Amino acid sequence: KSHDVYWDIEGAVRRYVQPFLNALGAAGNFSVDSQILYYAMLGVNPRFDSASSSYYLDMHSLPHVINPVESRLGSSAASLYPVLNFLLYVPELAHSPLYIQDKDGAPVATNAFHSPRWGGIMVYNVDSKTYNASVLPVRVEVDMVRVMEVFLAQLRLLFGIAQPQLPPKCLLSGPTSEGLMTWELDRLLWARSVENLATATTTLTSLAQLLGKISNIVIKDDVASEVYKAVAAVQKSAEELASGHLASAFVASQEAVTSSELAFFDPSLLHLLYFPDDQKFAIYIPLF
Amino acid sequence: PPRDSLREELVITPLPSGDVAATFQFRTRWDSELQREGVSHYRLFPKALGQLISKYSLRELHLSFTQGFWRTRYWGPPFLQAPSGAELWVWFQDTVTDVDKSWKELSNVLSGIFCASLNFIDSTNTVTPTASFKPLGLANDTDHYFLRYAVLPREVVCTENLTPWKKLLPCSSKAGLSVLLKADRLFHTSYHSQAVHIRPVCRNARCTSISWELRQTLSVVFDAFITGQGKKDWSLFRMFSRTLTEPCPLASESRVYVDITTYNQDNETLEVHPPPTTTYQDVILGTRKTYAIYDLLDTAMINNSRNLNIQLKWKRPPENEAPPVPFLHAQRYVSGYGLQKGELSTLLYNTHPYRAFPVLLLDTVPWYLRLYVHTLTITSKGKENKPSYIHYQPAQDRLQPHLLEMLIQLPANSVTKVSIQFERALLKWTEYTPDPNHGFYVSPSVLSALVPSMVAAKPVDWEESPLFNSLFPVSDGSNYFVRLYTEPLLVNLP
Amino acid sequence: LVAVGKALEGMFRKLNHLLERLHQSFFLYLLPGLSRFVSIGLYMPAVGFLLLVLG
Amino acid sequence: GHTNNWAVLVCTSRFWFNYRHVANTLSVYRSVKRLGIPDSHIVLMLADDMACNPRNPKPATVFSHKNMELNVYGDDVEVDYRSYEVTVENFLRVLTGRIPPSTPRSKRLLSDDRSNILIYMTGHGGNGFLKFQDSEEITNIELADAFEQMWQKRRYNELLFIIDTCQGASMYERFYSPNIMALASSQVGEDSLSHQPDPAIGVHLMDRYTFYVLEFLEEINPASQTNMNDLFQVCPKSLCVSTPGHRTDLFQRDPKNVLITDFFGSVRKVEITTETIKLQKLMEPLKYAEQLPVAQIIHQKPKLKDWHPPGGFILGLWALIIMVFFKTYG
Amino acid sequence: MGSTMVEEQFAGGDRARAFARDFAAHRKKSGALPVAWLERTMRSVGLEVYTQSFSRKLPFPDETHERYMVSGTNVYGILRAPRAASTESLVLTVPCGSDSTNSQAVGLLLALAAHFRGQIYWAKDIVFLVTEHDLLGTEAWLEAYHDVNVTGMQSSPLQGRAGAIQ
Amino acid sequence: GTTQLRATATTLILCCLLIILPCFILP
Ligand SMILES: *NCCOP(=O)(O)OC[C@H]1O[C@H](O[C@@H]2[C@@H](OC[C@H]3O[C@H](O[C@H]4[C@H](O)[C@@H](N)[C@@H](O[C@@H]5[C@@H](O)[C@H](O)[C@@H](O)[C@@H](OC(=O)CCCCCCCCCCCCCCC)[C@H]5OP(=O)(O)OC[C@@H](COCCCCCCCCCCCCCCCCCC)OC(=O)CCC/C=C\C/C=C\C/C=C\C/C=C\CCCCC)O[C@@H]4CO)[C@@H](OP(=O)(O)OCCN)[C@@H](O)[C@@H]3O)O[C@H](COP(=O)(O)OCCN)[C@@H](O)[C@@H]2O)[C@@H](O)[C@@H](O)[C@@H]1O
Ligand SMILES: C[C@@H]1CC[C@@]2(OC1)O[C@H]1[C@@H](O)[C@H]3[C@@H]4CC[C@H]5C[C@@H](O[C@@H]6O[C@H](CO)[C@H](O[C@@H]7O[C@H](CO)[C@@H](O)[C@H](O[C@@H]8OC[C@@H](O)[C@H](O)[C@H]8O)[C@H]7O[C@@H]7O[C@H](CO)[C@H](O)[C@H](O[C@@H]8O[C@H](CO)[C@@H](O)[C@H](O)[C@H]8O)[C@H]7O)[C@H](O)[C@H]6O)[C@H](O)C[C@]5(C)[C@H]4CC[C@]3(C)[C@H]1[C@@H]2C
Ligand SMILES: CCCCCCCC/C=C\CCCCCCCC(=O)O[C@H](COC(=O)CCCCCCCCCCCCCCC)COP(=O)([O-])OCC[N+](C)(C)C
Ligand SMILES: CCCCCCCC/C=C\CCCCCCCC(=O)O[C@H](COC(=O)CCCCCCCCCCCCCCC)COP(=O)(O)OCCN
Ligand SMILES: CC(C)CCC[C@@H](C)[C@H]1CC[C@H]2[C@@H]3CC=C4C[C@@H](OC(=O)CCC(=O)O)CC[C@]4(C)[C@H]3CC[C@]12C
Ligand SMILES: *[C@@H]1O[C@H](CO)[C@@H](O[C@@H]2O[C@H](CO)[C@@H](O)[C@H](O)[C@H]2NC(C)=O)[C@H](O)[C@H]1NC(C)=O
Ligand SMILES: *[C@@H]1O[C@H](CO)[C@@H](O)[C@H](O)[C@H]1NC(C)=O
Ligand SMILES: *[C@@H]1O[C@H](CO)[C@@H](O)[C@H](O)[C@H]1NC(C)=O
Ligand SMILES: [Ca+2]
Ligand SMILES: [Mg+2]
Repeated sequence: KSHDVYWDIEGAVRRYVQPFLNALGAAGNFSVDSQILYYAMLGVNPRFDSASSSYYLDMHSLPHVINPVESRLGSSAASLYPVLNFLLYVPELAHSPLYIQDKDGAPVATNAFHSPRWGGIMVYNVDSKTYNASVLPVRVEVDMVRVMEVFLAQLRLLFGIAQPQLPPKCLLSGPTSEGLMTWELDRLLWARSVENLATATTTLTSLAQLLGKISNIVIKDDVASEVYKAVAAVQKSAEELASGHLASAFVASQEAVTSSELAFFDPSLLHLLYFPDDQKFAIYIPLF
Repeated sequence: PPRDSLREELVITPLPSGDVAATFQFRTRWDSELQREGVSHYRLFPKALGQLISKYSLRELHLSFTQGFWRTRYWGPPFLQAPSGAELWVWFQDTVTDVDKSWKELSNVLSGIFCASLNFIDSTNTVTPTASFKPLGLANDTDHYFLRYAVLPREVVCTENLTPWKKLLPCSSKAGLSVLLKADRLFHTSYHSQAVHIRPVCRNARCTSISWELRQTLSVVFDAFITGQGKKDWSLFRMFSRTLTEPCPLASESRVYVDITTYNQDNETLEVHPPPTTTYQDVILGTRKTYAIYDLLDTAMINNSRNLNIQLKWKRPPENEAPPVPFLHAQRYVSGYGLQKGELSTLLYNTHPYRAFPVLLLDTVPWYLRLYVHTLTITSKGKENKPSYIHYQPAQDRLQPHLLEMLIQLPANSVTKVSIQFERALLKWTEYTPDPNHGFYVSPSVLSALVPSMVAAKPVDWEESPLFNSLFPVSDGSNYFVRLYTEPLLVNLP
Repeated sequence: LVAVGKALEGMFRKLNHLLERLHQSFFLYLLPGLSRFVSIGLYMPAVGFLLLVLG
Repeated sequence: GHTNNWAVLVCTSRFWFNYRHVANTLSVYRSVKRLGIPDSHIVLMLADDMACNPRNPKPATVFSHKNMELNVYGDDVEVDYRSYEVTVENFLRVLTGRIPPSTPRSKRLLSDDRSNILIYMTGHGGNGFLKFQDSEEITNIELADAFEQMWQKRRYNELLFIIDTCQGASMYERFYSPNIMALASSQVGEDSLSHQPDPAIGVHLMDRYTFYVLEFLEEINPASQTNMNDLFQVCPKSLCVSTPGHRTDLFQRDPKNVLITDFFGSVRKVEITTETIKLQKLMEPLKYAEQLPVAQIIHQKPKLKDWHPPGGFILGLWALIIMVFFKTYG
Repeated sequence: MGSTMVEEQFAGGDRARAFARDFAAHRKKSGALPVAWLERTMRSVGLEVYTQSFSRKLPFPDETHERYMVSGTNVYGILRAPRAASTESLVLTVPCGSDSTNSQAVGLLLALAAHFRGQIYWAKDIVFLVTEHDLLGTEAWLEAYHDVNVTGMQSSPLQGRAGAIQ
Repeated sequence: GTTQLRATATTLILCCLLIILPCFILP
């Protein structure tokens, strides 16, 4: 009713998000989409101060912000890949000057926060120059560069890439256009390959132990083929990591993880419910 | 210039039996190429439903969750009718290859979206109509190889299904007519249907371009004895436990239509306590109907200083003033007794005094009710009737249901009986439902017809007409299309 | 008449509480009283003993 | 040391008179939703619908108290599995991850290694089995094996198996995987008993064990530091006629040091971001389809001709017959 | 049925008596089962009233019931269960015969129908059937309802059914 | 409470095995 928010999300994605994810695409495939959620309310009511005439979200109240909005966000039932939600919150006219405070109680410069493995939320306050007019709703054309800087920094922090730790008496180069330096991508790929190989090894060991312990698990030819592919891929990935080829090692580890997960989580493994062993005499005695 | 717009409306029609029926519609039209991958920025149009069109090659998607059965004879023709339980019929694009695989994937995704057990849609439920369920939007060609229709008659609809449905609207029950959707009041009804319709429509009057429309509808019928309890006075507050306060800011049109036509009185109208913004008359469902419009976007009607509570005075009309029975209605039942054999008999009533019109009967019977097509008899006025077009596919045990489509010509002022014999089948002890003595539901039959109209209807503009008048394409001025669904049938197996 | 109507209303409400056809209890029985019954497995010997004479 | 919480709430009763179990599951669902667990991390499985059951005197409402005080079935309930898809096989697939590939993300338990998982199961049980919809049973051995598979795949950090049924202690007699602590409403020889008979609604609203679990959880806030011992002491023999039981040998941590919030709630970790990335006219119109094209419908199917056997077939049959006739008659 | 309980709220004991007096007077006036009055009163109480006309010729005159050829009409109204499709049914029938009896039964049936009509907790349709010629009307109605011609009774086709009777 | 499906070993297996073995084989 009081805000008419228009954002050039298409141009922002084309100019910043897509080049960033093209740089970051060595770790996998990325899907980008946007939505405008009307009447989406933060759970906690901001606290008011009579002095600064602005409303605040205390640090202890931050964890409860992202739970109510997730219901409106949904479930994304189309795909099962991990989802990273980056919300841009425009405060209502009731608490228009909304500011997030840190532990020390000072306002956050970026006015945003991020949650591990979930995403980030940025509070977008609107300038009073737009409010100078008494007519409502006022047109809000958000600034995409300022929002996207925070969102891409949060993406980097979420994906494990942190601030480079300079050795003593060292000078690091300026940021690139994409925002990611290539050697950081190499570290991320090393970590991804190692984690994928460890996950595949654990999955295969658990599958073998499950087969040993439980004797009513059905192993189909497809499951056997996937297990063989996973074992071959794990051995190849270990060999290439020993050799030094990170791209081939990463591809082999990805294939190993995919094959091991397909083999272990096949619905065909669970075929029939348990038949009691203390009731088979009623099945075999009467005729045989 | 935004490329999408939202129109919402609520039509309140008093029924001939003294009940009051209210139908919500929230139409969102988008001028985007959702059929091709790349549309990733959603406003108004829900993202949850937008990505389906591109992910699975879709042309038209129709989903309905319904409680109760529309009593056509006593309630009059409906704007929109749906079978009991879940109903999902979809139209895949010609570019698709594995229609059944996309059907299964889409059914599971829709189950996840709407919190309904739509994963039970299998080959045993799915049918491919040959002449029924034509596309409801713009269609270059009609190849039924790309059509799938499934119905789950035992599916229930509750708040668990209404909340995802309400969360797909832009206002999301915070403003507009969506605030009237109270779960307690909506299910305290004789009829309740939640529908989601996706189809392509003309972008402009020239209709040279494709625009995508989403129509979310909710139809309820309030009983005169349960809700009224002898009050004999209707109101928005008395119906929804809530009064309208503000229109949806996103909507470019939010109006309330109240039917005020008196069929017996000489040009008189029903009484509405607040004066309507305007009065609109047009040929809806074959009869000249007068509507009172409450434009919620007008400050002179509703604003921040007052709420809107539309009060309508309606009681069951006397026998003399009762409207004539609709020209087409049907009932379905099971003939015989025991647990060995029976008959699925359908009665098709043509009440028109002198006009005979064709009808299209669609029957889908599960595999355990083995049908004998040589026993199919269609007797109208006591003599054999030969259907113009008959298509029958036999069921395969645990793999296919029976499908039987007929194009029957109903003679004027007659009742046509369509009966086919079946033998109940004994299943394995693990193939029964947890309640095996309750019975098995036979899916409701679908009746498509072009019912003649009392007066001729002028060509209508879908962008300048009420949303209840643009549900079905109109081809002839003197005929309108109705899709009746009969009652579900409960049969017991040995 | 109010008491009779209350009994009928209670009977019909409890019947409405049924979620499936009546398959429990028994269908073949003899009633030596309003609240007593004899099932088929307990009165069948009466006929069987008489048929043993014929056999 | 956990950072993730999941909850699977299962009602295994499929008839109207079993209103207690649906009310129990919905009450636990509301408790864990207040305590901060997202609905996307809750796999709520209800065997039957009671809110919109046609026999419900108050439609679209499930009530927890005798005088219609609290409606657990509100307006933000997410029922993932309902009606006939709540079965033993489906529950085992949800637990062990061996779910059909087309199952949406809503109906999956995507729990990691660091995840504490709460399993609430109410229904009709017996000596070592819990009946699912009065047609199938999940034995203690089957549940133990499923939890063992979950442990070997390392998909739960710690598991809290709450069961509200007759002879509820018999279900966890065969548990052998570590980091599992189980709660029962009754011992192996006792029976779970109902609570709050409501004539107006017409059924029994809730069970004593779950009612008092809710009552104990109504005093629980995110700041609450209540240990699992106080949960073990809820509903003594004075109130619950059956005596509740538990096992904690499999759990590797002392229950006095385990907070109830660790299983019944999740608070999100929030980090203030202080970093920036420093960016720089078709002539032919379109037409709607005709809804009932009778003329096209009649002629789309080719003319029906009466079936007759092939001339080649009848000729071959007669040739064989006459060949045999001559081979017999000379 | 054993794990549930019901709180009866039937208070229409005077409506039943008034209906009984009206039905008795109209039956006396008509000389048979009053069809018009029954169909008007069922509409008034809110049922979905129907009428079936049956006929039969007995093999020989029946001295006890004083009938040779029997012609009658069955009046029944269906209480369509809200919140459910017409799939199940419960029948409350009054066997009415030419004996100046069961008027109180008819009145109580109509009062029960009036009480039941305003409720929402019905999962099954309720059929309030007022037969004619004692069990002959019941047999004709059942044969027509199930579409089985077991005894050779003649009857008009049924126009309204309430699903599978339970 | 309820009853799981359990075989009636004493009632039926013994009867239907002693109807075969002593009737035909052993004596
Ligand atoms: N909260 C808490 C809760 O509670 P609680 O606490 O827990 O508690 C409660 C609970 O409870 C419950 O409980 C449970 C339940 O249950 C329920 C259920 O239900 C159901 O079930 C049911 C059913 O239905 C029914 N049916 C029944 O059935 C039965 C069964 O089951 C059983 O098992 C049994 O009984 C059966 O039977 C049997 O088995 C039999 C067999 C054995 C024996 C055999 C024999 C041997 C041999 C013989 C002899 C030898 C030979 C030689 C000689 C010489 C069954 O029964 P029935 O069916 O009824 O029937 C029987 C039969 C039939 O019949 C027969 C007869 C025949 C005819 C005739 C014959 C022929 C004759 C010939 C002629 C003569 C000749 C002449 C010559 C001479 C000349 C001069 C010389 O059957 C059979 O099989 C039989 C057999 C056959 C055999 C053989 C053949 C014949 C003959 C031979 C002989 C002789 C001849 C020759 C010669 C002679 C002479 C010569 C000189 C030398 O059962 C039940 C009941 O019980 C179900 O469910 P439903 O619903 O259905 O479904 C569900 C799912 N879906 C189940 O499951 C359930 O469980 O409850 C109860 C109660 O109920 P009631 O209702 O009340 O009751 C009813 C009754 N009816 C209880 O009990 C229980 O426990 C629980 O569970 C819960 O629920 C609750 O909760
Ligand atoms: C002589 C010539 C030759 C031919 C012939 O004649 C001519 O020979 C004759 C002769 O040969 C006949 C046979 C003789 C032997 C007969 C055996 C008989 O079975 C026994 O029948 C008994 C009858 O009193 C008991 O069964 C009870 O039967 C009642 C009805 O009559 C039920 O009402 C009750 O069950 C009810 O269940 C619900 C509870 O709430 C109630 O309180 C309880 O009353 C049953 O009893 C139940 O029977 C069950 C078995 O079916 C369980 O045993 C159960 O026990 C419960 O078990 C629980 C754990 O599982 C426990 O927790 C609980 O406390 C217990 O109560 C037990 O209550 C008993 O029981 C059961 O065995 C069977 O019916 C018929 C039978 C074959 C006969 C058939 C006909 C014949 C061939 C005749 C035939 C013509
Ligand atoms: C109609 C005429 C047609 C004729 C056609 C004939 C064709 C068929 C003829 C013969 C088929 C033989 C079937 C039975 C053989 C062994 C079955 C068995 O005991 O399974 C035990 C059950 O445990 C128990 O409960 C045992 C209690 C009683 C055992 C009965 C003894 C019968 C042995 C002799 C019978 C006769 C054999 C030789 C006879 C000299 C243990 O087995 P299991 O591991 O639990 O089961 C898992 C199955 N896999 C995974 C192992 C595969
Ligand atoms: C001489 C020429 C022919 C003579 C006889 C011909 C005609 C005989 C035909 C029918 C007579 C057989 C009677 C049927 C027996 C029915 C009993 C029965 O079904 O009981 C049921 C249970 O039965 C059983 O458990 C097993 C029954 C085995 C029956 C075996 C004996 C039957 C016939 C034997 C001989 C009959 C007479 C012979 C004399 C010549 C139901 O039990 P319940 O009481 O409801 O439950 C209580 C707790 N369980
Ligand atoms: C011409 C005449 C001689 C016919 C001979 C009669 C027999 C056929 C009868 C006489 C005694 C009967 C038996 C009496 C007792 C029992 C126990 C009964 O088992 C139970 O107690 C029920 C168990 C259950 O319900 O699971 C099963 C039938 C049986 C074997 C009966 C089978 C039929 C028998 C052998
Ligand atoms: C049941 O069958 C009987 C006999 O087959 C039918 O009786 C005939 O009814 C017609 C009118 O429909 C009369 O013209 C005949 O004279 C009757 N014949 C006899 C022998 O009675 C009866 O109509 C059938 N009932 C139904 C409902 O179909
Ligand atoms: C990313 O997408 C491309 C094109 O759809 C596909 O070829 C590629 O395999 C995908 N990457 C992975 C890791 O699946
Ligand atoms: C609109 O607001 C004005 C100012 O409060 C009020 O006077 C007027 O009555 C309102 N409109 C209607 C239709 O009441
Ligand atoms: Ca969920
Ligand atoms: Mg039963």
